[PDB]
Amino acid sequence: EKITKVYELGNEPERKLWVDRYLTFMEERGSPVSSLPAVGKKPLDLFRLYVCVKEIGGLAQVNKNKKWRELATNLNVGTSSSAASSLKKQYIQYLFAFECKIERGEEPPP
Ligand SMILES: [Cl-]
Ligand SMILES: [Cl-]
Ligand SMILES: [Cl-]
Ligand SMILES: [Zn+2]
Ligand SMILES: [Zn+2]
Ligand SMILES: [Zn+2]
Ligand SMILES: [Zn+2]
Repeated sequence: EKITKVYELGNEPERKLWVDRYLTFMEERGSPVSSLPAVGKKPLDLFRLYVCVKEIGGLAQVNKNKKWRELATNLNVGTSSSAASSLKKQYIQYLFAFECKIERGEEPPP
């Protein structure tokens, strides 16, 4: 489905703003997101994924703590190691540049 779908994957107050802030960043770097990402067949909630990876401490920390399977489970995109590997790939492709830019202070945090 369309990326707009990510607005209804949750009820959080800050979802809409984070999403538009995120989509604006992707457009800015030349990689606009038009379709809602997915892990296999299941829809991927990029907002919740971003927030929880941030809770854990970022990509390197999720790797170190081997939390990809737990996150995939929490996001309902599979419980297998295959689902976990795919989720890590999607995080890298859709969110790591954003994590990196924000951490470096170039992009103010959402
Ligand atoms: Cl921006
Ligand atoms: Cl949360
Ligand atoms: Cl929380
Ligand atoms: Zn907006
Ligand atoms: Zn920007
Ligand atoms: Zn969390
Ligand atoms: Zn949380």
